[PDB]
Amino acid sequence: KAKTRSSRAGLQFPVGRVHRLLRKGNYAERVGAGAPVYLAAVLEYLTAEILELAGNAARDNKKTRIIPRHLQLAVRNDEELNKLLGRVTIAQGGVLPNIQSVLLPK
Amino acid sequence: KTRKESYAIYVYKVLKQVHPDTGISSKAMSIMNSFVNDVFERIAGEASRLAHYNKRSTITSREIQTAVRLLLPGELAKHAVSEGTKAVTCYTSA
Amino acid sequence: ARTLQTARPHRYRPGTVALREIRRYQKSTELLIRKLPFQRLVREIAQDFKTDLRFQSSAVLALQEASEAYLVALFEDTNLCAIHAKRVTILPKDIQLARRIRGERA
Amino acid sequence: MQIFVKTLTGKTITLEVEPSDTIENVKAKIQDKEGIPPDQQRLIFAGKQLEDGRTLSDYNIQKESTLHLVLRLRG
Amino acid sequence: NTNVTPHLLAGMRLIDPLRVLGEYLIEQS
Amino acid sequence: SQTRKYLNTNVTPHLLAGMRLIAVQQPEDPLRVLGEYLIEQS
Amino acid sequence: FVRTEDIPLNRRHFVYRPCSANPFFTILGYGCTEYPFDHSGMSVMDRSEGLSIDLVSVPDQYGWRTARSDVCIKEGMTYWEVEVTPHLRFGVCRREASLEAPVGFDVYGYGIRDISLESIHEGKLNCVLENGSPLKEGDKIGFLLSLPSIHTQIKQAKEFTKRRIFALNSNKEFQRALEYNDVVRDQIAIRYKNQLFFEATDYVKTTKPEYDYYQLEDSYLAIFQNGKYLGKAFENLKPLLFSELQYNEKFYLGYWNNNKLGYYPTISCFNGGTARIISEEDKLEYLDQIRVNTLDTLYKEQIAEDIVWDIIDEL
Amino acid sequence: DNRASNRRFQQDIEAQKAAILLSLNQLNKRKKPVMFARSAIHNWGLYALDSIAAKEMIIEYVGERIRQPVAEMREKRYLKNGIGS
Amino acid sequence: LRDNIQGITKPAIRRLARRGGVKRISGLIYEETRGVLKVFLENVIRDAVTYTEHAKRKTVTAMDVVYALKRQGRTLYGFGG
Repeated sequence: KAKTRSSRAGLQFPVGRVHRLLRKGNYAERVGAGAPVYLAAVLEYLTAEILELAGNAARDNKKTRIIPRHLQLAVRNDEELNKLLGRVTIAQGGVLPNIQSVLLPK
Repeated sequence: KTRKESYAIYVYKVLKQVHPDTGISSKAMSIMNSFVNDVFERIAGEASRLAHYNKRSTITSREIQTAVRLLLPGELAKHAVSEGTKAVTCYTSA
Repeated sequence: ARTLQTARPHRYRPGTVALREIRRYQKSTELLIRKLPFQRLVREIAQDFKTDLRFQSSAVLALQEASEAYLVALFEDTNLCAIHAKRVTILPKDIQLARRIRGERA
Repeated sequence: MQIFVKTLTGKTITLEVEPSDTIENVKAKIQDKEGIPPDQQRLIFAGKQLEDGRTLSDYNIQKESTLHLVLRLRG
Repeated sequence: NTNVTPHLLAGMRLIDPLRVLGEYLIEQS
Repeated sequence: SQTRKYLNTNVTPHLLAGMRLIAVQQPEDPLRVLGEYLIEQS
Repeated sequence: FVRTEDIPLNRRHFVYRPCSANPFFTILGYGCTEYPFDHSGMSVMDRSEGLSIDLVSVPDQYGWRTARSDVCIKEGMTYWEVEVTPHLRFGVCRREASLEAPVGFDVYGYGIRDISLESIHEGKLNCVLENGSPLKEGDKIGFLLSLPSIHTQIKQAKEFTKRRIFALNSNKEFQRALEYNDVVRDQIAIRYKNQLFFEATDYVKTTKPEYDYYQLEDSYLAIFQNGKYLGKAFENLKPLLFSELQYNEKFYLGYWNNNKLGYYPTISCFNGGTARIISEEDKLEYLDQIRVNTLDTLYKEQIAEDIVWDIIDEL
Repeated sequence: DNRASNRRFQQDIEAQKAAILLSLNQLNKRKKPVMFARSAIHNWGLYALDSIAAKEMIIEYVGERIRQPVAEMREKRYLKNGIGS
Repeated sequence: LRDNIQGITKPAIRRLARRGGVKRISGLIYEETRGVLKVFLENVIRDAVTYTEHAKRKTVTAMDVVYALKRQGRTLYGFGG
């Protein structure tokens, strides 16, 4: 019987899909047979690392549905996920609360 | 109708193993999907550029590793490369 | 010893309602520009390029998102410039310096 | 009689056994209650690993005793 | 409520020894 | 309240006694027999 | 056994009661219902949320829970029978006792145990009876409860007052400034999820009143099993005229009986131990060995007293 | 590092789960490193082992769930045996 | 459709500046800001319209705006990116 290529490596993200995208995206003339697996592992690691902080935020905000504001918080509150997404803008993410100290009353 | 594709069900299968009770919205799902696409394109493009300078004709599991180690910041790089090599080992010996 | 628990006219001086609007907007995540004026502005600007376009209803919206996430960010930078010059107001010579340093004018 | 089997994960199960039951019978009871095959588990009591062939009463186990179940984990 | 409530309300509204209520109670019936 | 005080002081006790007597078993003219009972008190 | 889904249960010292539209009343619009049935039955307002249902029990995994009889035994001689890991308890308790706690855990209730027929009060067990006859699954336990005449309880209360006014007090002056025959009730109409109930304030636990211990005059609790008495459970029954309602004394100081005082027959259920209580003479089995009235009579009497007081209190 | 190790351990459990329940984990694992030592305010106390920021979860307060009367009885019995804490 | 830039009124600029974190606006900002915003909008819609008329169609989609944004360094997540 068949056995999905993304299940032989303990991954959730599809490996046949990533392989077809690498093949038909015109990145190189030939694609190693283990490159899609590595890339899919890295993709699911990053998405889990951001979804975890998003869930932590949505829970510490007494909701139970991850929502764009929670992703904006999870990203801009980190320090390395902030450099990976320094140029992006997350639609409906608002901004991070911050007020300068020269402005706060004395 | 024509069937378009995305990463919805896979992001959902990952959410249902990182937070087994939370549930994602719709706009947040589209945001995560475009995020995955953007990082995919970044990594594959850098991997191609790198498999070009060296005059190789293929984009192997090591061009991808060096790409991941260039693009991703300081500590995300180590964990990303560890997860990648673990997955590739668990896959090749099966 | 007992069981612990978690539960059991006017005129604001100038500068305080501002410090409250800052806190109530830095936590909200909606759009801060009316939608019909921005619709008309986008349609009017796109005349100079092609006469009669149709602007699918998600295009306009898209633009609005960016058009906020730009201006807001810009203001942040200008703020610092003001605070740098030992003042609190932001002046047009601050926006111009931010845009120059940042690369948009050169 | 009741004995306890404390699993690392935080779960303690209260098995019903007799002192004349063999340890093999105990592993079978842990299986038929929880479905864990006797071959994959590992039972520990008082710092000594319970030996595969011998009996429960060999270790002087009486009712409401507790003992630790660690798994011989693998891939 | 069907039986005795309105007679009682009318009697207490009328209210003078208790004999006056005893009779008003009879006269209502 | 004054009306309550007056009624409780004089009429209410034996009115209640007769009412609960007719309540245990009801007759068909309970008002007339109750009037008789209370007048027979005074 | 089924649970209640949309009824306000007695909690936080508040009691509820259903009402029906009564157009003879102008100031108020509603009057008390007879019951969801003719005869007396299990009072659904003062039950625990976990107490499921003349039949009551809890699931087999639930701690001690109780129900009280609707009828309030003020005085006189009342007899009835209660029909019987799963334990139960039979007894009598005042209002101050919690529906979450087994009868006899406090000083306001007196009860008996199913196993060994031990008597339970103040949380302590007693083996006053020497018979020690075990109780089976089909036994019928009779209760004869005799209480003094109202007048003697009233005079005992007046004695308590005469002590308290100066002997126990020597804002004192306000306390010294502070009706025994007269009943004054407090009732507010409320609507809970489109349903209609009356809210009334209830009593709180306080320090036990002392002087010799207060005892109802010639009060006695007698228990019978299949005609054979097993003794007197208690004599020195507490007076209640002694029973302070929940009161925000701070409020009235800053500004400056409800006909339901008595002992209720109470049934307790533990880990599924069911039972049922008998009220009516036709299904009374040992009514003649006393020689008397059944509980249902006092049920009708309470209905009459409530409706008549509702009549008078309108004006 | 902590979250990566935790997710790896949890997915190892989920890979083992094919042989079975009796294995789930307290989900509030995102807890900071602390320790217990002698204190000033009282005998024992909890000291943070690492510098932590503000508005961040530290630890769950976990124990046995009981109702109110059981709690009253238990605190009475503890006051009896000299616990008084 | 003439002189619509006055539709970016003064309160909208105040709200944007509040979210930006500034405390005491001047009085001349409300024209420099409209100029800046008009420049940005021209720079983006030019490439959007180029992308949309290269594909031989007359409807500015949302992918066109997403591409015209990503091309200037400013990506945008959420609109089918």
